Amino acid sequence: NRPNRLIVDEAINEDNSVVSLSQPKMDELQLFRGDTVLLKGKKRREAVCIVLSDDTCSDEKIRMNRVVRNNLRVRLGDVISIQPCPDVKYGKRIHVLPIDDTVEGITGNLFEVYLKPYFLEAYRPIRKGDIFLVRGGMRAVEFKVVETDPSPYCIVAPDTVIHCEGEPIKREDEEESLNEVGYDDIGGCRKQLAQIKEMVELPLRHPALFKAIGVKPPRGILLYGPPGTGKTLIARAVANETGAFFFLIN
Amino acid sequence: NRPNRLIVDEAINEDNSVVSLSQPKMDELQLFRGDTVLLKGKKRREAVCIVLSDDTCSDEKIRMNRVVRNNLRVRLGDVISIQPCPDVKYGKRIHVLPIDDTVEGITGNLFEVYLKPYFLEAYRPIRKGDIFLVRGGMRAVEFKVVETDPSPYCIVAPDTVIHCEGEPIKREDEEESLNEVGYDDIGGCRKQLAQIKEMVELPLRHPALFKAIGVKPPRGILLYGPPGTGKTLIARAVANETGAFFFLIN
Repeated sequence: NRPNRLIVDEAINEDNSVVSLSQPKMDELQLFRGDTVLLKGKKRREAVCIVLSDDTCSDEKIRMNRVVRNNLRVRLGDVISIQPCPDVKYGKRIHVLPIDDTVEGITGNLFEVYLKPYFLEAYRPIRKGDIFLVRGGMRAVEFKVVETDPSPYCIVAPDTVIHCEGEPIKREDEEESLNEVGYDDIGGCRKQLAQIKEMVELPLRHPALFKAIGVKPPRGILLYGPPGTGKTLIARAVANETGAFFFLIN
Repeated sequence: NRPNRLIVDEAINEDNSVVSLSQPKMDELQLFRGDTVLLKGKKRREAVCIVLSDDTCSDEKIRMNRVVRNNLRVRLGDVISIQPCPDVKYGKRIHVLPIDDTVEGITGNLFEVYLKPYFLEAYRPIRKGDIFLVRGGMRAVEFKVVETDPSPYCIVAPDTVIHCEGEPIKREDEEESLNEVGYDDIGGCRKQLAQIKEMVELPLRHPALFKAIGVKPPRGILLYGPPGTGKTLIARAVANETGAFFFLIN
């Protein structure tokens, strides 16, 4: 059934350009400790990252954060096809621009603050049309790659010309904002989210499952707790992670 | 950044014609024990006072009351440029006129009651356009320097003839009433004002910063204590001192 088709799960290493798999699964795919892979997903999108063995990971699941996950247009519980891409050479000219909803207030040398310490001997592989997030200046600023000289994908070299027009581009409809609330934005609810997610995993990801079976899915979930942890943020994150509709009643 | 540009801070000396500086700062700026200095600020205006040594004052700050503060049309935190002006000589004849909304109820010889004891061997350096305040007779009367013979600036000597044409003037737009509230009109609330100020200082003085930075400022502040302490007085003082708008809800 092709062992190259894996299920996207939560990541442990919160770095952008990195995917995590189990070592025994890496023994099946003949992969190495740091090979530039190629991730294909729904709606025909590719993303290039680096493979690292995560011992706490299962064989069927693959770890990746929200930044990479959204580039593949996939949610937690989807299947993606991974294949090694060793034909990646160093880049020359890379056209990149920030999004207007993340630079809405700040200005100046964004490169010195965000770009430079992000590729300072990092050799991160980026493909045309990708959106990477760099956290600096006490906020979050996203960038979308316009065009790279070794199109479509290439590895950023220390001798790579980084073009920056200085024009805050717009965000598209299908381009979900990384600035929203996800499971990587809530803590102190380890035991809670596990119970919550396993109650809303299947009935929200596969409606055909519960309608073809006699299992009765839950209709109401009550959250106790003192005002502080963020019960509002929990339900909001679930709807933005599973892709379900979100309508709040204050 | 020019070591002659300082920041206006709260005053210990409530005298109208005094500007307090730190000891080492006057050594860097070459100022004497009574040299008439020239202050410049926003809205392109000038003012003349007398520099003194303040041990409780810091190097990068300068103490001055609301009189000098309003004459430069600046608030606590604005930038001003101080410079030595040794070409200021004694005055000859000075024509000054009071404001209509500060004499309503009293009449007679204003010169002998307010003016004469106020400039009584004080050598106060006034300038055309300055608005100083004299308190006495269980009230407060505001005067505006209309015209001085040694234009523009001169020192009021106890031999200087002081003319009073007796003609009430209109109130200009940017002329904040000195009868209103300020940080120097409230007491007993030392640590209270200390906490309150630094909570609403930044978001009120620079809204642009918080709209650009990813830092959340306090939205709602509650004031405890028994009635009669002056709850409303504190709030209105902040708005009047920061230039921010004020709308009360009884």
